[PDB]
Amino acid sequence: AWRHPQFGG
Amino acid sequence: AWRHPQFGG
Amino acid sequence: AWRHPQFGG
Amino acid sequence: AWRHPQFGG
Amino acid sequence: MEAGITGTWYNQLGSTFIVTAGADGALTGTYESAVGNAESRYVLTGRYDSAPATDGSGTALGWTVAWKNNYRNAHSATTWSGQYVGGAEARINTQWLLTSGTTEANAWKSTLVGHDTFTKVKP
Amino acid sequence: MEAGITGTWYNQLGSTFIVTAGADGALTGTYESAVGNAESRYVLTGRYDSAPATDGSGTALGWTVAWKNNYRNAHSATTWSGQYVGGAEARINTQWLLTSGTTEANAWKSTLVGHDTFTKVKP
Amino acid sequence: MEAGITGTWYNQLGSTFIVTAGADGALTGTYESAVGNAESRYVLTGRYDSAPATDGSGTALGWTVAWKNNYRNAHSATTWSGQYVGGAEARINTQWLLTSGTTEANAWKSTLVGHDTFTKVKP
Amino acid sequence: MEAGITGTWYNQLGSTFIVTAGADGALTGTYESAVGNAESRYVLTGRYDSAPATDGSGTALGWTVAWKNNYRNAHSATTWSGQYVGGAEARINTQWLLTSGTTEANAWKSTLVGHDTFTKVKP
Repeated sequence: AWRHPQFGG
Repeated sequence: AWRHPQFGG
Repeated sequence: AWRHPQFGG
Repeated sequence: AWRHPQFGG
Repeated sequence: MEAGITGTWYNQLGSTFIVTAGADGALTGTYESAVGNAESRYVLTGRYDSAPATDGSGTALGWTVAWKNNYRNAHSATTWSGQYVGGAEARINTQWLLTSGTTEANAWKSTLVGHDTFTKVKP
Repeated sequence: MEAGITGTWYNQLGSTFIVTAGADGALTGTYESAVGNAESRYVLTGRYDSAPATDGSGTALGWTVAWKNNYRNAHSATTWSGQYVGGAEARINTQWLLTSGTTEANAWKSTLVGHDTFTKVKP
Repeated sequence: MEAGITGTWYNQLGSTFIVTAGADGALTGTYESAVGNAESRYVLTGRYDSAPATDGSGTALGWTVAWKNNYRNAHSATTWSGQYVGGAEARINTQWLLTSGTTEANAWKSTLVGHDTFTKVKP
Repeated sequence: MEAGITGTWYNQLGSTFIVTAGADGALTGTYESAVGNAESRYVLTGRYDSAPATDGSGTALGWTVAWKNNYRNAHSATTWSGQYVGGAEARINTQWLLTSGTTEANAWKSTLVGHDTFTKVKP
């Protein structure tokens, strides 16, 4: 759900 | 998160 | 090796 | 085709 | 035609896959991750190689289940891709892709990957 | 029902995907990796979410093609798993699994993975 | 050794991949999905074919990033598997697997799959 | 740090994975699909979550092996993505992607997908 760091999260 | 139906959810 | 039909083979 | 080293090749 | 595909298959999680292999290469049936539970029952359609090599190679096949029935809609679909291997210990080895409908920003988490092995004997 | 799925789709390699989306959630059609070439034409069947979320999420779907027709048999099957995204630039984004029938010893090389993007406009 | 791998690469989402290709076949560097943002920076390690075929084939490679740094821990790891293709439009085409640490019951949703294309030119 | 990862692991095919888990989150070691056979031995590097959740979730990790050593070059690389699950029956469950260097026309068959389960006990 929450923006994973791989995708700019 | 919630049990998807594929897995007995 | 040989062109599979999925790829125009 | 030939046994790739990953699989004991 | 592929003789031993038609019938009831079970994965290692308890799910039941009931399929009919048509002479035309059509796979038709239902998937239920529960015990005869109607709310857990979904329609499946697929295709299989109806004239496989005779050299002992397996029979390639694939099917899809959209996770929507009269009781629920999980806005997702799973495709299983694999092969049937006959014998006393018949089995269908597969790899699957479960895609959920997402917005553009959430597309990175749209697809899960896993694998399943089905046998003709209960779990 | 999913309005804009029925029709002709093209991937970036030239392949043509012709499909009819049934009100029941059924996908039926043909896949041809050539130009109206009958020997390159194969039957496909799949399923799609016929009542997708309205929040802008895509429409999950999946289909299978067994690579056998009246001219050839490649002893393999491909399943595409993905979602339909409507709009002026409609597109079906997918990930696929191509499994070939193999012997037990050769099972390690049975499944290839890749991805395809289909649009309604020629290649 | 593979001459043109060392350097800065960008995917289509904005992420930056900074890598050094060792003569030994070692890939070492950092991945940042932001603009020089230290909290978005993670360590990567991988391997590549240091003596690729000369026939125009690409250079196979792979790397892993565990999503934990001094500012955050996402309890997950991503592996990218692909190949480097040289030329004026150099590019690294990959497929990735993002696995999250889960409990046994939640293992079905542990792994996501996708693909990325990196170029040497800004986004 | 992840206590029980360092050591010798075996997959179900006989392959041996020897790894050292660094306090920094580094995985370093060798993969051999044979019995102490030097020509079958390849270097691996990866990363793992060195501070996993304590709630019983597994420890995410990933590693890469480029298939080139002093005896052979298969012009390919495999990345394994998965998680470590401790206990009396410790195991590392993974999914892998094997990419071979190909020409542009042959890129469709560049990547194979599969899965492996490693245990600390011989095959």
